[PDB]
Amino acid sequence: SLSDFSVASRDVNHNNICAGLSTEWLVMSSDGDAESRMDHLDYNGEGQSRGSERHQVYNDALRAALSNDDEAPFFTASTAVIEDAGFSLRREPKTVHASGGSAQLGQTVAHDVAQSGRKHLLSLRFANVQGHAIACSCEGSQFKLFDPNLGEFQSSRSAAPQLIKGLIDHYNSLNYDVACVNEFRVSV
Repeated sequence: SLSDFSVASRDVNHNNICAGLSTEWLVMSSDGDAESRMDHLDYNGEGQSRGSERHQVYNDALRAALSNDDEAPFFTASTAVIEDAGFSLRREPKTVHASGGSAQLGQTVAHDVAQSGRKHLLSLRFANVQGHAIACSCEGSQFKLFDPNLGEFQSSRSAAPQLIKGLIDHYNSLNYDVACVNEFRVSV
């Protein structure tokens, strides 16, 4: 179950600033513990304001991309927010389609993100054209995943496929069909 992987439950996305919050989490994903990280990103925390500021960087880049008729405006915006945070894209953004069961999707994504040292900003493309950003960082055998709507989750690299499948099923159960997942592999 998804709750089995939960280490710090916290819905910190009431203000719809997911990309910004996810990037802020990436910046300090190794600081303190899961609980303190969620306290940082919570509404009365500095992280909520910093995340909002980062989300504005995302929005600014998106607005410019759309105005310039960019071929991939969302890829451009996501790249802008992670670069603003001091990261650089390590690979071309990868798109994993939901073709097949959620286990397959979870497995493919896990193979890409659950590798020691890798960090990612991920975008969930809800069939209803709506997007949602989350982030993850793999520290040795420890895989950490943060979803602004839910909080922080952790698993061994071995169980990452189960954790990701759980997240996908969570959204599908709420009628937010995850058509695909875009991966933004980053490094400092």
